[PDB]
Amino acid sequence: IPMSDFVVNLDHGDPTAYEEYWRKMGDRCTVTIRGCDLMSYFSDMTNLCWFLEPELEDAIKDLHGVVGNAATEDRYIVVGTGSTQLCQAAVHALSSLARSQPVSVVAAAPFYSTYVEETTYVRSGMYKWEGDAWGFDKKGPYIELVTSPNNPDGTIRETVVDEAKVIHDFAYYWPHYTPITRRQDHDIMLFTFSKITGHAGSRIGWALVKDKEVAKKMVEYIIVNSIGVSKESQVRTAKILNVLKETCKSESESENFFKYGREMMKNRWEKLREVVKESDAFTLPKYPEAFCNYFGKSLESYPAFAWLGTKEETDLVSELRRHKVMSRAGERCGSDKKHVRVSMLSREDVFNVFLERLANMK
Amino acid sequence: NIPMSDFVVNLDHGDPTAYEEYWRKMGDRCTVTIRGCDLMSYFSDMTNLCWFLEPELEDAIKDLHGVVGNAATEDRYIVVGTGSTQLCQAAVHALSSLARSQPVSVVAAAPFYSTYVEETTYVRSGMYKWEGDAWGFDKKGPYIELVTSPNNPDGTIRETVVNRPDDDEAKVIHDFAYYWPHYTPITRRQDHDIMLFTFSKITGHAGSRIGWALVKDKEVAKKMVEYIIVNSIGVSKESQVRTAKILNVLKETCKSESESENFFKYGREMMKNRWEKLREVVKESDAFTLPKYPEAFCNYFGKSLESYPAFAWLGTKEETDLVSELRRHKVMSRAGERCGSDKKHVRVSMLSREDVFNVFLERLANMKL
Ligand SMILES: Cc1ncc(COP(=O)(O)O)c(CN)c1O
Ligand SMILES: Cc1ncc(COP(=O)(O)O)c(CN)c1O
Repeated sequence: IPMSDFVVNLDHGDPTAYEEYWRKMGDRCTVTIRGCDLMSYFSDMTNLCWFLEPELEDAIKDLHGVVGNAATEDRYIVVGTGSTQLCQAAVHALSSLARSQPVSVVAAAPFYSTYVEETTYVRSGMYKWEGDAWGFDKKGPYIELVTSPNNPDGTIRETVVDEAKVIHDFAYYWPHYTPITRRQDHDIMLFTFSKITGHAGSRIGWALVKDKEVAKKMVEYIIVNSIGVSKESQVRTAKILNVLKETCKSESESENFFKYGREMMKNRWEKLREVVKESDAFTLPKYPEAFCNYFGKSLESYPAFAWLGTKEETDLVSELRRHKVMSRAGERCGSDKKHVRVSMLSREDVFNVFLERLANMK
Repeated sequence: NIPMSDFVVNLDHGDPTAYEEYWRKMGDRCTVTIRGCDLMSYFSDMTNLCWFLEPELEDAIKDLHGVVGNAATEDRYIVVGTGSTQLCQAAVHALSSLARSQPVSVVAAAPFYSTYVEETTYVRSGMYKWEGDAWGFDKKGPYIELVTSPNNPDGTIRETVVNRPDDDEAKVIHDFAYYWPHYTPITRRQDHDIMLFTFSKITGHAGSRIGWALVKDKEVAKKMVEYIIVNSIGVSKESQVRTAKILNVLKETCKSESESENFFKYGREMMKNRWEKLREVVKESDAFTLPKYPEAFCNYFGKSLESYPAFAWLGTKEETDLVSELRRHKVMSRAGERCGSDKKHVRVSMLSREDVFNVFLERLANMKL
């Protein structure tokens, strides 16, 4: 079997890039759970989010503290089974408190394809996905989704359209990906564990929510949806997240996660960048340089996804399938046939194989 | 310093803390160890229809049913979900999806599991409508029937009740969350189209958030899976690995003839002890009723024996709101009106800690007196 017939799967952003890193960290990352632990449905009935584990709460807030990307004071924390359940909890919670329904849900194009799935699959009478925000005019209550750094195109975003409301999805707003220009302080701020460290099968995200009443409804949603979130997932995320925090007080460019992650993304993007340059069809986006409060230097953005473009009237997702490279169709993301989103967080060898095949075609 | 007369006894939720002592005394053999680089990927197994299902856990489920003998696992799919809670919704969603017209009606024989009302109501879906009590139901069209046996709240063994053909557009979901030897005799190896189980209610590990569905129709199975994908991109990996570990111990325990090692013996002995106690109180009390449960032959234990369900369905001949009366004694339970019954019953959980159970018995004897 040649590495011409091997399918390189860069459609999903399964973040496996980070595995060797975590392997190396050895015995301190380990989580030990005994037969009788984590048995109860409840964590703490004193918290608005009663199914959130204290060690995890502390870890989340400590971590936004050391990095300085989001405000965690005077606001409620809600955990979900990935940020996926969290964005839907928020949409359901904000829809519940709107004067009237359906509430229009929009996001600037190109947007995170999954959003169209999340807002469409249960055929709920509470909210209606209304496509691109730029092209959104419609009256009545709406919710805007703002992914920054964006998915697919990695751009830094702000809103674009008075009681209607907004959700900020800052899943990729970490120092290894983009500079920390500012400590965010918005009404609803969504984060995901999978994207910081690569632990995607842990299924953990969190929401920082200012409005007390929105936090309450997100919670109710989750309780009816899954009665909360895996305790052991939460205890594990805590340990890894704590280790990541101890890692920040290190000079080692192989211990310090954010200086490990960032170098890797730089190395990966500089490589992809050669390939694209010495090629006649392709186009990557241009990323402004910006000062980083965390790193204390002025540096470039290296997004988890490459928005791969074509200048010629090709149907770019299909061409890549033909060379055994799965990508995410641009049409899926409110773009056009000339664009693909390719994951930049795969393993070394897969990424290389991907570059190799990107060179070896017309 | 707070008198025990101020202690609230919460028998409303069914938090199964009864089983902690047992798992503690099992010690290290139960421990689960997970290293920094484990379980990182979204995917478990791209071969399986449910690609987010950990093989260690598929094996455990299949093994456990193999041994207990309560459900058929052959020639069908296994869909893991975050609790049985996510799985029933996935099922109603899947069967509705595959229906000739929507909304599909969703009914359940009363008394029924209250949380069903919220689960098929909270997102105001176009695909299905909650139609309440299945008894005498004949709204013409596609319908799903929920059959929970042993039932919640009343412990009853159940079969479908709306049994018009409505041909092939009559669908059924079986919730066998309490069909285990420590609660009820295993009279038949269940072989229905959709069978749900929850890890919570076997061993008490409720915060693990683990249930599974045994699904015959692939088209339904694939739809449950797609619902879970969008809903939550699968189920916590470490939850799955930890559920498999303890399930496996549970299984090892089954050959043990020690009354205190063997889960189902211990489990059963605990339930019995508690129902005997509660039954004494209701007997000597003046105003209380309790359901009668037939004796039946258990294929697992090989003996004819009683059910001791996880919930007590407490009633009153008297004309009072029983949920209110218990509320005045700092005993919380689940309103019978919430389960499609009347003010004269409430559901109380038999699965609390030993001390809490006892304070409730103490209080129960002191009632109306
Ligand atoms: C914009 C965006 N939102 C959310 C998700 C992550 O959701 P989860 O943590 O539920 O996997 C991703 C990919 N990890 C994403 O790119
Ligand atoms: C009938 C019934 N079904 C399902 C649930 C189990 O749900 P979960 O998977 O959320 O523990 C329960 C609570 N044990 C129940 O009583």
